[PDB]
Amino acid sequence: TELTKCKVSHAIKDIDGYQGISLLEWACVLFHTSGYDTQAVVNDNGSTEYGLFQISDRFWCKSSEFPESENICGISCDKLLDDELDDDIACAKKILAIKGIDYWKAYKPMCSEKLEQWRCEKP
Amino acid sequence: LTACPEESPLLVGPMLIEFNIPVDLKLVEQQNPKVKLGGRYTPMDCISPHKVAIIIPFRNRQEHLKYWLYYLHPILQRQQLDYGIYVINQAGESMFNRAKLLNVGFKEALKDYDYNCFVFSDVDLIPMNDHNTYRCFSQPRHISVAMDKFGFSLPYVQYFGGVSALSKQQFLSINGFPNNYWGWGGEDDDIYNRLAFRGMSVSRPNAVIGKCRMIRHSRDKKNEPNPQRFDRIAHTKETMLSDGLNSLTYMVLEVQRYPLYTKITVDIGTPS
Ligand SMILES: CC(=O)N[C@H]1[C@@H](OP(=O)(O)OP(=O)(O)OC[C@H]2O[C@@H](n3ccc(=O)[nH]c3=O)[C@H](O)[C@@H]2O)O[C@H](CO)[C@H](O)[C@@H]1O
Ligand SMILES: [Ca+2]
Ligand SMILES: [Mn+2]
Repeated sequence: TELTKCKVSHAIKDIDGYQGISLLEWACVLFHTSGYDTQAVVNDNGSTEYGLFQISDRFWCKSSEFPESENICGISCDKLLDDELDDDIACAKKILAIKGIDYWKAYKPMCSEKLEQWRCEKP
Repeated sequence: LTACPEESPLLVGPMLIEFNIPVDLKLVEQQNPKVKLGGRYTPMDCISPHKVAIIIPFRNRQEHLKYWLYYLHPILQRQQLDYGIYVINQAGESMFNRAKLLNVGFKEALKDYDYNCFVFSDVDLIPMNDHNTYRCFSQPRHISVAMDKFGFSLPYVQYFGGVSALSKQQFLSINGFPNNYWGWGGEDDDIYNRLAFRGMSVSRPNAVIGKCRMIRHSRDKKNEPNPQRFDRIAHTKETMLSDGLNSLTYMVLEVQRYPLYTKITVDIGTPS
């Protein structure tokens, strides 16, 4: 499902400020990462990224194409392709705690300035 | 005869854009008798100061083109532009390269006429209001600002994708567009970064005037998200100097002049 900036901002409050990343930064990162599509599936190079956060099956979630994966998040990648974001967020938090915001390649180039436009004013 | 008015007295404002009823290019040509072979049109009524070459990156989008042609020729004539249509078709089945095809368009269009303005447009975007002029302005112009695909709102202030217009000088000033972006995404952000580095800002009509519809479609194989796009976008400042019009190389395989447009098929290489 393709969500709106505000739908996303409202669903990821538990991640707000986590590891120093604000909601405006995430709204910005998620747009470039998945276009806010909860069902986005992108292959990288022998690996696949899933959902809103584009969590990869290389180390984070277990896929069927790569069952031996470390599955650090302890979750089936298919669980990252639905509209229930609590497990996507929990896995993202592990990525942030372990690897850091740099996992998301769009952060630096696309989300270093002009952050105010990413704010959601809808209550 | 004299210069065309600053604003065309032919504009109708908003328009209904639909992709239901099938298109008959023969019908379209019939309804646009003034357009000459190759898709060229010059106002008879007055003299237009906007000599516009419209460049469309293309590969296997014939159905989309019909709609594009069906809606744009009437709009463009109403806008009183001295224009030409160019479909730059990528030969082969390697990764699609939108920006590179746009550079080719610029080079090739200049062989036909003394163009001073270039509109780069995706084959599937149709403007919903003829006040959104397809010509160039004092600053790089972003035309598709409110796309129905993004819910009629610009996705971010730095977004330059879809339809844009740069005068010959603006384009020259940034060494044109990048040739190294293979596959989907990022090339528009790279172009945005070049304009800014050269001290330009982006001009846009407001979001009501700038409403556009994008024909609905699935992603194309051979144009999957480019994994290196974000890293490439971070270095534009250094790469724009060496990757652009000044390093463009390609081979022309065929030039087709149709009554409604010129289709140039090119071999642009592969991911280097
Ligand atoms: C309106 C909009 O959102 N536009 C941008 C968006 O388009 P899109 O995500 O819509 O991607 P797209 O598939 O329409 O690609 C852009 C354009 O390339 C042409 N094409 C592409 C593939 C193919 O097999 N054949 C073909 O002709 C065609 O003119 C098409 O409209 O993202 C692209 C990312 O790289 C470009 O920045 C587009 O300007
Ligand atoms: Ca989920
Ligand atoms: Mn499109």
